[PDB]
Amino acid sequence: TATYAQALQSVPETQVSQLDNGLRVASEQSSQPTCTVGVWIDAGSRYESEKNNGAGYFVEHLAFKGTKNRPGNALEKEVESMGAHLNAYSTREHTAYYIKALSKDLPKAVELLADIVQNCSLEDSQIEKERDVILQELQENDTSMRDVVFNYLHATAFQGTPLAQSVEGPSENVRKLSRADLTEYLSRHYKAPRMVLAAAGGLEHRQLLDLAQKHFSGLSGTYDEDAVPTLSPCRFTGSQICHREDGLPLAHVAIAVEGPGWAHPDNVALQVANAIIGHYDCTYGGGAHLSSPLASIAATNKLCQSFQTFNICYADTGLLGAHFVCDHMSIDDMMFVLQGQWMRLCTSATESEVLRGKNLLRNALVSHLDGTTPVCEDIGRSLLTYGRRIPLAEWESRIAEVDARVVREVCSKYFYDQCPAVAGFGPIEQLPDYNRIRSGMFWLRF
Amino acid sequence: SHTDIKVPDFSDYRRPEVLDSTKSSKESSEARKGFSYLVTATTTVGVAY
Amino acid sequence: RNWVPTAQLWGAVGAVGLVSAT
Amino acid sequence: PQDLEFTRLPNGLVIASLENYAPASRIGLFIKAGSRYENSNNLGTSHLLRLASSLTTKGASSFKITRGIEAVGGKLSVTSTRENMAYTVECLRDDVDILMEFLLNVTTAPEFRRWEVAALQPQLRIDKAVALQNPQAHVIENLHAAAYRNALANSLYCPDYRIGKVTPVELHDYVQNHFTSARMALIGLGVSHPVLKQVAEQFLNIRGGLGLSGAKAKYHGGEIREQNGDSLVHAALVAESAAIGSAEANAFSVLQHVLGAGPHVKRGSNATSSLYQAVAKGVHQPFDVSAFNASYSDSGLFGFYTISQAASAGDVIKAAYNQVKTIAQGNLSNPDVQAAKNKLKAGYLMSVESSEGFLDEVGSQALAAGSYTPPSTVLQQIDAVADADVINAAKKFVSGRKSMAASGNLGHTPFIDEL
Amino acid sequence: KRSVLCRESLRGQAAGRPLVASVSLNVPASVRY
Repeated sequence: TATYAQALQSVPETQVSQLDNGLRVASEQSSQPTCTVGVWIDAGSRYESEKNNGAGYFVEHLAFKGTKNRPGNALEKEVESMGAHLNAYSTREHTAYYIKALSKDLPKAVELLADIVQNCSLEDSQIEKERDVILQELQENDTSMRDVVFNYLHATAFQGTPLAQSVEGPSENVRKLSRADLTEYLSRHYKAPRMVLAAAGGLEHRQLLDLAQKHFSGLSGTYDEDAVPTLSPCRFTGSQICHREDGLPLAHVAIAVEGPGWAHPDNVALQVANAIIGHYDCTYGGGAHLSSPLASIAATNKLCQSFQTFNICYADTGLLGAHFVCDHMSIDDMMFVLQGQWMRLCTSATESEVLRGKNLLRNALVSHLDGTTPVCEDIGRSLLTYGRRIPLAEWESRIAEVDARVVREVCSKYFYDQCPAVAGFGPIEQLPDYNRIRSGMFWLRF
Repeated sequence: SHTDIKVPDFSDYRRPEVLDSTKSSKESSEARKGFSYLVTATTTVGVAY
Repeated sequence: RNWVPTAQLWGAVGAVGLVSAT
Repeated sequence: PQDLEFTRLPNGLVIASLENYAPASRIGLFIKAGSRYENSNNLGTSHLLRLASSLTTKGASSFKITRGIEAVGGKLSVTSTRENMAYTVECLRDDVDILMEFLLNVTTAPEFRRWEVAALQPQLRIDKAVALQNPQAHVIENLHAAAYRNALANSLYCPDYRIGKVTPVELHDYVQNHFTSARMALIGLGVSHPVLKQVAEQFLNIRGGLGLSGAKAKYHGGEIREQNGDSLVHAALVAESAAIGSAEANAFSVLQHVLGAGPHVKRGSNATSSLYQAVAKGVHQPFDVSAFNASYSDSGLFGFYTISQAASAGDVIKAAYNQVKTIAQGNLSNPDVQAAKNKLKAGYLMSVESSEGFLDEVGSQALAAGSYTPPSTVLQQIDAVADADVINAAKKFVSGRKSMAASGNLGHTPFIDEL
Repeated sequence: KRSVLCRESLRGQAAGRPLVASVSLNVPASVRY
């Protein structure tokens, strides 16, 4: 026998350690066969200027095509013949390259990764081959209404800030982008302390730490003159950006109010509140018997195709709300039932309700951590986000502190009378007027 | 293509309190709701008379 | 829940309203 | 710390259990009914049953079942393939018992009510509609239908003309004949086996022999061709694979991998992929291609899958065939089979490095062999393949009755006689 | 529908035990290989 709690306390702690330059070394051990070593660099899309808006994102395409030590196909053929998989993902705040492999392959793994971060053989040919490809990718991104709409939400959420640009990077910059510029970018932002080299599975921390090629380090200040935040707040703006295209079949709306950064008591409590609203699809087996009254109502009344609440965590700001897809004739009822669930949450939360949304959160947050790659991520990212902590076991404690009053007062700070940030892509003709959305944030009636 | 989009300059229309490209508006706007609701409040109270 | 508090302010309002108004 | 524990009962149902360290436990009853279990008259029942898992059953109403699991933050997947039907159940360690009572009513006392089961019918169109947005799904389906004549050919998705027709008796029957003792395998990834077996023994004892459905295997080469207006065309070309869990089989998987092009690298292209190199040289700029490998209990299918443009269709299709023809003409040096193998072995472990993978892997063996082979032994078997062996199996594709399936503008897609 | 114009294509089906596995869950739903 063994019980949830117990389990929790019995999970393998994460070892954070540090190289002379500030290379961060984490790892969770399990002594099992495949490993997923990763380097989680944290200079993303929000450091890019207007020009280099998609500079990082470009580096990514180059990341795996050569290293002075491995021109051409070397990288890949090396990864392949081992049977390892190599992925690059880039956000607006975090770039990240990682390797999945057999646990005995660390030797060559970690050497490869480290090689990748630093030496990237980039010729005029590869730059001009990657331009054409990203211009094509942009063209394909436009085909995506989810993507197109969430970009919009950031743009308008954060008008006139560096964080509202498209990771992908503004079309034409790609054309223009000077070859020198990639350098400056990397040089300036790939310098840990920023980066963390994390990993999970069968490895011994000890070795990891040791195995980190100590080759180049942060070329930065020792005093406060660095102190000028590179992470300067981004100004919060409650606008809408409506982009009508009656030629498209369905409607995409992203509504969110601004939230807190990565680190905050209120930020787990929010999750438990989104637990309650939920997330629903054309294919959910429970339709009408779902417990989230939003779900139930679109299930029952064919009100929507798919909706999903989200909490987009950033340093200086956030994005928090729902997103729904639906017919052109359904936009307003969807908007009604949604905001209505928000409001009823900050004024009428019941202990039963919060209690269920609590538990859900536990599970979402345990189940994601199944597997080596997920666990890597948690570790890597978790150290630029929340710093070095591994709050995993605390969670259940923190999660457990939620009496429904907690969930309700937390909820009202962000939602109640806050100006929502709205974005949709036609047919939006029925999408509420900004003033209607707004008064949808208080409760006189409706 | 959809990325060459830029939200217009709103500086002219916005105000004092929330005009800071690089700073929080959350510790600004608290009042900015209160002034506007203050006008309502008054309006209502006068009209009541 | 929040109804008592809110019903209490709503009861206040009606009261003072009559009192004064009337 | 404790390894799994299989147990075959008097009934013939297998059960396993690993008390893991972590906070997540998932049960998952695998019943042996696939899609291959229906007939001309039954087609589409598997599918509706799969979508039918939260309807009223003897001890639990559809409301209680749904709300129940929600109360606790639990999942209930119902998954199925052409051979089997995995009903999965995930939840927290403390709630297994509330959940397992759910899994038992859903599987053992389903009550298909005329009104509840009609209400669902529509759902089949919606489901099918979404699944048929990936050309892979219609082609891959149409491949099975063409290469098989009777059993494995019947797809996973209800036929358009049978949707509203799938009556309650049908689902009853299908449960009673196929969801039985001999065909099941309980699996836990964080349960007590002593307590699991008690429960097993109390709730899973029902009789039913195989193929009250019409079990049997057969391979017939055919082509099924779907014209579209889409710029891209997908085709598959496949011959009878080796059977499940046998040497030949295993030899195929190895060879599959020598050509097999499932990018290991993001934004990366394969240097290792022979098909890709070969195809790529006689091919245009834009194009993608991969070896296809499918093994089931009584048959298999092995060959490749192309995605070309209108006019390149043929060039890419024959390019890939020609290169697989090279391996059957003998041409294949040792360096490439070891790589392949390591590729495979790395793959299988990663496949199992996850609870949900592990549980599948275990439940699957349960239904094929009768126990759980450990990873190590598995790794040994793949290794035993002979460099030649691969060649030999390859010789078989080339000299094995073809069966192909495409989708798109097909003015440039070889027919059987074309290749 | 998502545009399939570039090199990016990498979809083709072949896993170990499972092949063309379609899942319908009470919450999520999908189509794998």
